[PDB]
Amino acid sequence: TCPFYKKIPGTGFTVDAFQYGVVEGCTAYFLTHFHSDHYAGLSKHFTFPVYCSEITGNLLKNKLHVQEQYIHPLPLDTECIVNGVKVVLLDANHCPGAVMILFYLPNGTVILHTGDFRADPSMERSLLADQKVHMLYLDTTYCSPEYTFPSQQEVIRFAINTAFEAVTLNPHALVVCGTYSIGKEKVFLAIADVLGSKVGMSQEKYKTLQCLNIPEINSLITTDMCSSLVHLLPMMQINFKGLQSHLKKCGGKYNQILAFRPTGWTHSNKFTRIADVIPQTKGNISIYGIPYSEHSSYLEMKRFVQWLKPQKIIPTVNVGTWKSRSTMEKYFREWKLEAGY
Ligand code: NI
Repeated sequence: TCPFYKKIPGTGFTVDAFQYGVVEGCTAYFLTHFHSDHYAGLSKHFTFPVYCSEITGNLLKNKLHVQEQYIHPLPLDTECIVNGVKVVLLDANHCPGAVMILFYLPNGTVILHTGDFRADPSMERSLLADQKVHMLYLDTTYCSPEYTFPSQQEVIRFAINTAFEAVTLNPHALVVCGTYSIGKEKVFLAIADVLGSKVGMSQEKYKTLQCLNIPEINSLITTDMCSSLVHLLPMMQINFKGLQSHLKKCGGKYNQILAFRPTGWTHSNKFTRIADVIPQTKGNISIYGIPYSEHSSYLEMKRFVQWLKPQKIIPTVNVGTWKSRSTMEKYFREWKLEAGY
């Protein structure tokens, strides 16, 4: 049964609610992004209208085989009427195709559902600037002050400089980057650009990338592993055993691996600066954990919410424990007393 924080009151709508069977009263199912916890339940047998971005609708049709007649892609930054209700899709600064959804209820209430997002000051000049929001359905993944991490730009600078130094010292080093979902494509694309290489990957991953409307993508990726010195592998294989095994397969072209695991936050964030990050090493294999986040830090979250000034907040993440819920409610009240709304 569908939880309350996935239902939009005063409408026939749900958000990211595909694993509950037929939801009673739902006339349109919205999907914020193509991450498995959110699309869980969709398949070629789904027969209700799905509303989403163009990129998400490319992934539904090619990866999950949802039939075309049930996919309703909407342009971003554009007022659209869905089953009698005005909606707008906004870029969420998450993975490719990820959106926030603004719902203009027939009674005058305005609701923002962030989906998963990385808040940014650029959102203060979107179509959100133009009107009041009553209710905020908020991605609270990192809603505690211990969650700090650098900008995406600082993290990519570290990765490019690290990779370029290693391969210029040793032209026979291979770079490997872990993946298990869409998102974080800048990590492997930026490294391959500095090295003058395409990114090599499996046919299944190439297929997924080809759905993403990334400009000039045919110039940047390939399935021919032998022609590439940046390889993508499943995240599970980014360990000493999995990397040793991969280096065997390359036929003595390479004699060293430098590997990257983009994680979210890890507790080594509470002590170490990005500049000071060091790898784990075993013989000719080195593994870097790099804190590349596609969710808001605590400070970015707090800035967005204090700017928006919602009347009510509904968290969508960390809702399963009383301790989490009480922590989050305490910070919401702090923010509201400090800013004065
Ligand atoms: Ni996500």
